[PDB]
Parts: sequence; structure tokens; C-alpha cells
Amino acid sequence: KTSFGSLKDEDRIFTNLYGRHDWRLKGAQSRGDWYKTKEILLKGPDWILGEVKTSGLRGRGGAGFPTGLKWSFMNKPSDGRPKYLVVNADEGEPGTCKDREIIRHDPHKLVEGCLVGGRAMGARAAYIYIRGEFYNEASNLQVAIREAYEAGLIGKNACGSGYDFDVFVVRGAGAYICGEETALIESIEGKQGKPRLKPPFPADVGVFGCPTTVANVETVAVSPTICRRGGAWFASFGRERNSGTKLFNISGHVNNPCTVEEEMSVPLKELIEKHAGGVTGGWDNLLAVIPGGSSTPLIPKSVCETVLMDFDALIQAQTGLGTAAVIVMDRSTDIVKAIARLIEFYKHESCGQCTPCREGVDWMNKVMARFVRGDARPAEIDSLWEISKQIEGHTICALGDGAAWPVQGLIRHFRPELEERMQRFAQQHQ
Amino acid sequence: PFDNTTYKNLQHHDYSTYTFLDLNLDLSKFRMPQPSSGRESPRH
Amino acid sequence: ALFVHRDTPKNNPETPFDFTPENYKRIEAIVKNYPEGHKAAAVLPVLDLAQRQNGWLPISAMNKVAEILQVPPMRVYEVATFYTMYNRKPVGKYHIQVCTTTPCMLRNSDSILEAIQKKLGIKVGETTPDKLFTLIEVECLGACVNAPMVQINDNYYEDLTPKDIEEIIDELKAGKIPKPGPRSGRFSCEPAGGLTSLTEPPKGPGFGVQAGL
Amino acid sequence: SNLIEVFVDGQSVMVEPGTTVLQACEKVGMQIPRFCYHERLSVAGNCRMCLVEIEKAPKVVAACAMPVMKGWNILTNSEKTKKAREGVMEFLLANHPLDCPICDQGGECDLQDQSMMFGSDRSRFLEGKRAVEDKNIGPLVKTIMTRCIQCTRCIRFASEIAGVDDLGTTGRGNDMQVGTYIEKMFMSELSGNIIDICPVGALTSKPYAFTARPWETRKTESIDVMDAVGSNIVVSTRTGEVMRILPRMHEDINEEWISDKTR
Ligand SMILES: NC(=O)C1=CN([C@@H]2O[C@H](COP(=O)(O)OP(=O)(O)OC[C@H]3O[C@@H](n4cnc5c(N)ncnc54)[C@H](O)[C@@H]3O)[C@@H](O)[C@H]2O)C=CC1
Ligand SMILES: Cc1cc2nc3c(=O)[nH]c(=O)nc-3n(C[C@H](O)[C@H](O)[C@H](O)COP(=O)(O)O)c2cc1C
Ligand code: SF4
Ligand code: SF4
Ligand code: SF4
Ligand code: FES
Ligand code: FES
Ligand SMILES: [K+]
Repeated sequence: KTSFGSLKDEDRIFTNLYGRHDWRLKGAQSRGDWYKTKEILLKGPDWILGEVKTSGLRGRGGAGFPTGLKWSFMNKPSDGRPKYLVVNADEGEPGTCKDREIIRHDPHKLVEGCLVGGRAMGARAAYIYIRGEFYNEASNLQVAIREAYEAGLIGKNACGSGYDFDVFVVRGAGAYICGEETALIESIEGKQGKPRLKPPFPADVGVFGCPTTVANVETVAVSPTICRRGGAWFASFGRERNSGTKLFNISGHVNNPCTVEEEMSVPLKELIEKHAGGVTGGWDNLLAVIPGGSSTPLIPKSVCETVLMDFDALIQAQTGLGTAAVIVMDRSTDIVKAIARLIEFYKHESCGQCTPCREGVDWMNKVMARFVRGDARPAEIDSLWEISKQIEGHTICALGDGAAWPVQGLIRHFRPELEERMQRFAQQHQ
Repeated sequence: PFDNTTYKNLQHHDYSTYTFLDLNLDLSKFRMPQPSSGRESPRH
Repeated sequence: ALFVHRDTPKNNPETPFDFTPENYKRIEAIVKNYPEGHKAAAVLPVLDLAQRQNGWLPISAMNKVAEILQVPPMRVYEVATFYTMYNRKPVGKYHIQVCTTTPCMLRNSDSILEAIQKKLGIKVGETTPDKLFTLIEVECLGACVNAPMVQINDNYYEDLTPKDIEEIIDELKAGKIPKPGPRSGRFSCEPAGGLTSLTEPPKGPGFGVQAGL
Repeated sequence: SNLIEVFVDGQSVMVEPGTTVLQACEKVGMQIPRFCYHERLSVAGNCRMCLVEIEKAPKVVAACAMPVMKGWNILTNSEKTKKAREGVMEFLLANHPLDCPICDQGGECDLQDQSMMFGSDRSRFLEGKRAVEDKNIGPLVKTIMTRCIQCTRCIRFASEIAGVDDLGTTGRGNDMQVGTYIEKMFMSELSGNIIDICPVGALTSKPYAFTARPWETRKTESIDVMDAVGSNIVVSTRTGEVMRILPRMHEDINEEWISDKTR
């Protein structure tokens, strides 16, 4: 296959994404969910791991780690400690609103995903760390989990397979850093959301010191669809090592901001012009696109013409895929105010554990608040660049990286706009 | 019949400030026995 | 805003707080989720329960959660001062949270914030003197395609104009309960100019299932 | 023996399975700059000063927490290691107050010493610094929390050795504050040893405070008599007057601590 995009409705994984059907058990079983689950559970952990590895499924959380290779770290014998699949359902990333749609509208797909994943890694229970802001979505998911227990699908003797598996829902308390897997583990343990250090990875020391896999809502929910439909079916979409479908959240300055499931290597211009109707004022009105939520560096209009929305073609554009959250920023946008507000987000949402994020993200917000006004001299651009390089790679988790990256993207793609900002400040105040 | 124009997710309009916790209290009777770490707390 | 405590008369360890007996059954339901020997992991739901009973957390709910879970009280002080939901000061009954990060500031949530400020006569962080509405300004709430949006205590109010949030404040002042959804012509998150996807019927059970399963 | 072979600057050394990078550099006589690592407290890894390069690996590891794997060449004096140390020292000296004259820890400060040794020589922070409210945790410990670099040796000492569990970190981000959150008086029997391990002058000794200065003090290695444990102490004097009492390291008595009565 050479072209990508224009995904058919019959090849979608997340049917009833839009809430138009019944999200409940009679609705989910009428859409293919909870079908032949016992036959998936009885064929072993190794068959499910082979289906996920063969499918080319990568991390839908945002890093794109190989999901089958991730889950195969848990296929190891016991030592007295139980094992836990823990579903990262926080989704505090700006631009990103897809896992809210998965929990609110397709909950039984997530519950069957917890069951098939916990069978695949020998896990004992499921902790869905849902965001505290997602209260109605949490009660929605708890009604669906009640419908899954009362039908005998999970709990004692899950789906009649001889396998016992619980599913819990732990609400958050309003912390973006609790979306990171180790800080999510630290938030489930009744502590501050301060990320652990790696190694120990969660597959060795995770929640409560047990073996644990923290996995995204999307990469958990699509796994029974991978086991039912096949590995080669999910591998046929997108490029090679970029296999599958993906949820895209087109927000910002578009005509129709929307969540849509789309094939993996779709062009960005085709996606924005088809599902969102294009940029407000046409495609010529486009100024910049933050391609995958706030952690990724932005790309200008000169790159959005031919770029593809998978992992590797955005890494070639010296940005990342991340959460696949397309934030569109047209010509009417002060981009420096937006990126300084984004650094304000990364200093209001940062747990203060280690030095470079705790100090330098506040210091980058102060330098960016002066760059909005232009109250600097241009040698503080490159200075700020060095500050980003003193944060990127020297922290514990990737929120220091996720805060160094937008500063680097803004400098790299709109250095002259910052320079003319500062020079017109310097002439109008002197 | 087939519907494509109505939003069938209207349950969240009736959720109160204890809906999540009442659902947890309902689901507490369906669950497996929790494992023990050999002690009452790590300060014991 | 401050992260130390000073013993005011209305906030001290002698401030009255105790759970209702149905809340004790709820705390039993919370503690029974976590394994034996890790009872401390029930800090964050139970303390949030101690916020849903009182509306806010004086320092007796922190001491009560530390008392019934047998954890040190400083370990609950860290949780109450780390997370942005544990209101340690008495908020109004409708705690309005306006999201003004970059995807909502692009879609002009500043106009909604100005509309709420001139409608209620207050600003960000202040409380109306009748103690109904607390207006603050929060980070990304996760409804970015439904931007610009606010949150009222459990509820999302999305795709808002200034007229829409004036309507919501009007139907909150009279005692009525609004509908927590997008206030534009769309339903949850779909493209506003009609469904560009998932118009076909979902096939149901047995579709595309590989052999040997 | 199952000792494995790693390399510090190419120099081969035989370590235990589970030895960190910092002890692996300690075995060749090298010392890594650290703020939150303390060899008798638990590994926190939240100051990022011990960042050291492993070659053929494009990311500096935290030497306090990272165990060595078989065959690492630990490059301690490489280019990106020194850039990591200077960047992290710059962030620690961003919001730190210019109190070095009025600070009791001057001359005996870790932050001054490894800023002189491992950090840069000038500044870029052209902004306004933070100012943290000072805490009242006792008549023994003078608490000036603007100087706190949030290394959490307070918490690990009070939780693991003193067994008090009453110090912590309130807040979040650059507003995070180490304290008690209430008007609580930190009074254990070992409540003065937090003056020792604090690498900055945030926790100073309130009876010792403002009287002396460690370069003009004379060290005398003596024995405690307050209890029958026999704690090795330093009586540090100045011009024929006993200024203060520091601990001494002794692995069989008082490992490097003393009681509050002794101090
Ligand atoms: N989905 C969301 O809401 C958000 C997503 N992100 C994205 O998340 C990413 C950052 O996440 P991180 O966990 O810091 O990065 P990544 O390196 O760590 O981790 C992804 C997974 O890889 C596994 N892994 C990697 N190397 C391993 C090894 N050698 N052994 C065992 N497991 C290994 C980890 O266990 C983890 O579960 C970025 O791409 C960022 O854009 C960031 C913010 C929000
Ligand atoms: C600061 C930070 C916040 C994160 N927040 C989330 C999140 O909210 N949801 C999520 O699925 N992953 C989040 N991640 C990514 C996780 O570290 C991890 O990659 C993911 O949760 C599980 O991996 P997976 O892609 O295999 O599912 C975050 C990472 C960082 C550094
Ligand atoms: S760099 Fe920031 S987000 Fe990460 S552990 Fe440190 S304080 Fe937390
Ligand atoms: S703690 Fe150290 S660096 Fe800070 S003022 Fe005191 S002597 Fe100077
Ligand atoms: S007061 Fe000193 S020992 Fe305590 S956390 Fe701060 S810098 Fe560390
Ligand atoms: S930015 Fe306002 S909801 Fe995500
Ligand atoms: S010493 Fe290793 S990070 Fe503080
Ligand atoms: K000190």
C-alpha cells in the first residue's frame, strides 16, 4: 500500500465513538464486543502476545513503545507477588480528548481490553486510573463494569474460562503528572504524584511493588479487536512499524473540531481538510500546527503540506507523534502567547520532585512571559535554547522533555518573529 | 430500527455527588479476596 | 493559595468533622479494593469523599482520614496540598472552573472568563458574597475539541459562547440544574457539519473474526 | 563469587550485583557530586546532580540510583557529564538566596563547594527569585527555608532513622515547600541531626547560630559521656572556647549521628 487515509467505517475499531449507539452491554454486544472472549482467554498468554506483536501495535500512550514487546516483559513466573494491568486513563495532555471518548462511549471495549490484557500478562486485577475531572465518565465506566460483573463476564470465573479477574476504577485528583506511569503508580499507592526512577521498570516494581503494566486506554481497548480480527489485519493499515488505526483530535483553529478514528499514516492536510473541514480561513490561513498535543514541538505551514501523521514521519519532521492531537493555529494567533501559556501549563502541572524541571520550567515561563511582551534582547533566545538543553534528558520523567520540546520548536521555527517582537518593544519603550 | 441522529448517552444527567461511590459500594460484593503483604502496613 | 496552615477559629483540629455512617460504608467499600498491607492507598478516594461530604477540607478531615487509615497526618497533608481538587479553603456551592490553556485560548475562552467576571461581579479566585459561585481558572480539562468549556462541580459545559454561559449562570441562580453538554448544534464530539465518519451501521458479532477462534 | 566487571574511565573494577554507579566510582577513589544521595538514607534521585555518562548510551544516568550493568565505561569527566553538572548547578542556584555571608553554612556548605568545583562561574537568571516562608520546628533547629533546595533528606531522616514521619513536601512545582504544614515542633531525640545532613543552610543549629564560622574552628576528636553508648564526636572550638559538637563516623557505635543531648 502506498496511499493512506480515507478509512472505511467497517474497519473502525471504535464504533459508537460518537455516542449515537447504546454504550451499555446490549449495545456493545450488538457491535461485536464481548464476542468469543472465552476462546481468547483459553488460548493462553503466548497466543495473545503473538497476536499483539504480529499486529505491529505500538504505544498509543504517546511514546510508541512496542506494545507486545512491552507486555511480554510480564510473561515471567510468579514470586509470591501478584501482577497488575493498570490502565492509564488520566489524559491531561492539551489537545487530547480521545480517552474521554473511549471511556464515556465505548466502556465495554475497555473492560474486555483489561480482561484480555490481564490474561496476556498473567495479571490479577485491573486498576483504571481515571482522571478526577472525568467524574461522569468514571460513573459511566462503573455502570459498565457493573454490567460486566452481573453478566458473569469478569470477576470470579471471567467469561466461564476458569480465569479470575477483577476490574477497579481509581479516580485521580487533578494532576497532569499523574498521567506518567510511575507517578500514576505513586498516585494509586496513596502518595504524591511524584514519578519513580527507571529502572526499576513497572514490570518489575510497579503498583504496590508488584509486577505491573501501565497501558493507555487506546492500546488496551483495541487489543480484543486485534485478537478477534487478526494481527495481519491491524498490521495492514499505515506504514511498516507504524501499523494500525489511530484516534485523532483535531482542535484549535479549525471549522469543525472533532475526534475521529483514522488510518495511521494519513497526511495532515487531508485529515484537517476532510474531517475538520479545513482551517478557519482556508489552508492558506494556516500558520502552525502542534501535531500531537502540547509535548510535541510545533511544525510550520511549510511542513504540514506533505507530512504524515504517524510516529516516524513526524520524527523525520523533528517533532513527535505523541497523543495524535492536532492543534491548529491560524494567522490570527499570537503564537508566542500560546507557547508561553503552554509553558505556564507545564509549570502549573509539574510535581516539583527533581531540580531541572522544578526550577527551569518556572524560569522558562518567566523568559517566555517576557518574550510575549518582547522585554528582552535577542541573545536571550539562544540562552533559553540552552536552558531547554539543560532540561531535555536530565530529568526523571518526560515532562521536563515535554516542556523543553515546545520552546525548542518555537525558537527553531519562529526565531525572526520573536526577534521583531523584541525589537519593536525596544524601540517603543525607549 | 437503526438510529444515527440521537445521543443515547443521557445517563450522566442524573448522576449525583455520590454516584461513583455508590457504584463502588455496589461492586464491593462481586470481587475476589485481596492478597496480603504479610503485615498490616509497612510501618508495622 | 498558600501551602501552610494557620489555625483560624473556623479551621483547626477542633473544627467538627466526622463521616456519616453511609460514608463509613463507602469508606469500607474503598478500603476493600486495595490489598492487605497497603491500606494507605485509600487516601485519595476517602479524602475526596471527605471533600464531597463537606464541600472543602478543613484540617479535621485530613486528621480523620489519617485516623481511620492509621497513616501519619503529614502524608495526608501532602496529598491535600499536592492535588488541585482538594479545596482547603471554603469554596462556593457552584465551583466554576474555566479552562484557559492553549486549545481553549485559541477558541477564545477569555471572552467566557470576562463574561463570567462581569456577570458575577468577581474575578478569578474570588467568591461571590452569597457563597454560591467560586470562579477560578484551571488547566486542560480534556474537552479540547469541545473547546471553549467550563466545569461546574461534576459537569462539563462545552462549545460555549458568552451567551451560553450567561444562560447557564441564569439557570443556576434560580436553583435549577443545567444539562452538562456541548451547547452548540452537535451532541458530544462529532464534526459540527455532520458526521464525516461512522455513518454506516456497526456490523455486530462475528464480523472479520479470524479462523481458529 | 559473582562479582561483575565494570569500567570507570576505562579503569576496570569488580563490583557486587546491585552496586550503583556511585559506589562503582567510589571503589576507584572517585567521588560524584551529589545533593540528595546520602549513604545512610534511602535513594531519592531528585536533585539530578550525580548525572554521569555511560559511553555508547545517549543519555546521562543518575549515579545514585542506577545499578551498573556488566561492561559499562563510566565516563565521569566527559563533556556532557560536565554540561549536566553545570546545568543542574545553575538550576539549583537560580532561586537560591544571596545569603552566603549571613548564612551559618558558609564555609561548610556542600552547595558552595561543588558549585566552585563542578558548576559554572556566573549567572543567567535575570528574573525574580522565590521566597519561602520560614518554619518553626523547634528550639534546636533554626529554619530558613528560602535556602532549601528540596533534596528531601529531612523526610528520609525523619521517616527512616528518627522514625517521626512528620516532615514532608507541601505544594507542587516551584512552590513546593519542605515543612510540617502546621505549627508543629519537630522534637525527637535525634532532632538535631537534620542540621548535619542538610547540604545547604536551610536547617542551621540555633544555639550555634551566628556565633562562629568553620574555617577558624579547631577540631578535637573526643568521646561523648552523656550516655553509655560512647558516641565519637568532634568538639570544634575557636580560640579556647567550645563552639559546637559535630558527630564522627564510627560504623559500630553512632554511625554518623549523635543524640540531641550530645549535640
Ligand atoms: N497520552 C498522554 O496523555 C500523554 C502522552 N505523552 C507522551 O508520552 C511520552 C513520554 O512517556 P515516557 O514514559 O516518559 O517515555 P517512554 O520511554 O518511557 O515509556 C513508554 C514505555 O516504554 C517502556 N520502556 C521503555 N524502555 C524500556 C526498557 N528498556 N525496559 C522496559 N520498559 C521500557 C516503559 O515501561 C513505558 O511503559 C512522550 O512521547 C509524550 O509525548 C506525554 C504527555 C501526555
Ligand atoms: C508527564 C507525562 C504525562 C503522561 N500522561 C499520560 C496520560 O495521561 N495518558 C497516557 O496514556 N499516557 C501518558 N503518558 C505516557 C506514559 O508514560 C506511558 O507511555 C503510557 O501511559 C503507557 O504506555 P503505552 O503507550 O504502552 O500505553 C505520560 C507521560 C508523561 C511523561
Ligand atoms: S522533572 Fe518535573 S515532572 Fe518529572 S519527576 Fe521532576 S518535578 Fe516531576
Ligand atoms: S546554603 Fe550555602 S549557597 Fe546558600 S546562602 Fe548558605 S552558604 Fe550560600
Ligand atoms: S531543608 Fe535541607 S535537608 Fe531538608 S529537604 Fe531542604 S535542602 Fe534537603
Ligand atoms: S485545553 Fe481546555 S480542555 Fe484541553
Ligand atoms: S544524587 Fe543522584 S540525583 Fe540527587
Ligand atoms: K545544614
